[PDB]
Amino acid sequence: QKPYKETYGISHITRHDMLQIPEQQKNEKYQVPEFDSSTIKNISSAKGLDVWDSWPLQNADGTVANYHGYHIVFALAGDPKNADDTSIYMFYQKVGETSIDSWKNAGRVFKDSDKFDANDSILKDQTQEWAGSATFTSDGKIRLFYTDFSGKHYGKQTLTTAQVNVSASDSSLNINGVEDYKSIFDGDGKTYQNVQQFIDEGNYSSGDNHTLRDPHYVEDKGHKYLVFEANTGTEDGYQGEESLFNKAYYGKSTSFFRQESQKLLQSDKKRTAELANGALGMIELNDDYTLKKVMKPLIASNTVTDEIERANVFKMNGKWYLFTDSRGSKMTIDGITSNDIYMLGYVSNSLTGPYKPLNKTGLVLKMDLDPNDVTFTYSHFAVPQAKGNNVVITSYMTNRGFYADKQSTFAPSFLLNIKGKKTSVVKDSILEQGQLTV
Ligand SMILES: [Ca+2]
Repeated sequence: QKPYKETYGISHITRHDMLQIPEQQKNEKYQVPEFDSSTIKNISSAKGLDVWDSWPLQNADGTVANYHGYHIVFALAGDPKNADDTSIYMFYQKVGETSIDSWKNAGRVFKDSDKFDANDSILKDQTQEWAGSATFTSDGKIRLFYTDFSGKHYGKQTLTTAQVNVSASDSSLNINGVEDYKSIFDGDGKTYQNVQQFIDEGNYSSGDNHTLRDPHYVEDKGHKYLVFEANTGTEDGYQGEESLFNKAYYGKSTSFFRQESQKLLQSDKKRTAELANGALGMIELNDDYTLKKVMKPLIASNTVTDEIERANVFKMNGKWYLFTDSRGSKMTIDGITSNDIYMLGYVSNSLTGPYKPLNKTGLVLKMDLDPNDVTFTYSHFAVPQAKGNNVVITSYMTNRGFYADKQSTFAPSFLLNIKGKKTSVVKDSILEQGQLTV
């Protein structure tokens, strides 16, 4: 098995960069704040739902949109005891308020019938609704993007869109229904793994982790795009035993490649590394939001992990920043443990690449999963702001231990300072639960 070097023209999360993280993450500038349990309330208008991954309605540039005098937050919600109830709800608050009680609930985006009424064959097998993005179009529409999950068909994941038709009521917002409800993309095998490859390899029993979800909408130069979590296909850098010999996945030096590769090949994470081919992918959309072009991934994570979630990208102060959430338990880097959860981050002069790691390693946030902690935040997401050097970091917060009258809720947002290729958690920047702008 001969060593080689092949980048496929895309950026890579290398083992050398990741191996720096266990020592770097000890610094407070990279650590998600800790929120005392006494400061936290349920989203009252959720009426007892557990509210998880959320994303705001954004203008094309990523900033928060103003719809009819309201901010809009879509969120996955349901109950921890029944995953197939997991569904997208549309919350909203009138611009200018930050209190958590100001968040109103317009209910589920979709009726159970909507997937059946839609001229779409993949929507028929949907069993859960997973995360995505939403944009306030020039026509004044609410254009939603999310993940079609099919528990029936081997966990297929499909990038899906729909326009959410909404009325205003002087008092409130109300969902009238959806249209242009359709599938967009589900992998092509050669650039992005698809469920067929997953099935052909032995579905779940292979240990592989097939992802294709969390589309994030972004425009640039009158082009519409979706950046999303995925896995590499056969013609980028695909998974397999051979992938551990591509030097591009290691970085640094050929000296380092030999040292790391041999140790990896004897590590008990060897197999996990061979199957690890996570990717932040990209496709161009036509003006009707249908597939126009499958573009090469913005970055891949071969041998490092199979799962880089919640792709996020936006232009800010002249540079493009790219973020993804990732679990330490699913990584194969020595020093990175199951107690650690991350937001990684990269920067580029153009939306389409090439991307270099922020803070020299890609580390932006590390959230600790110790037990003696009562609360935990998850699914961190950077929300760009109109002016300034700070982005708002939203997340959802859960509590250690069960309470019949406490659910997953909006975490207190905080600020992340972004300057050039360096980021820093702003100390004393705690906002209200779910606050989007500062
Ligand atoms: Ca894989």
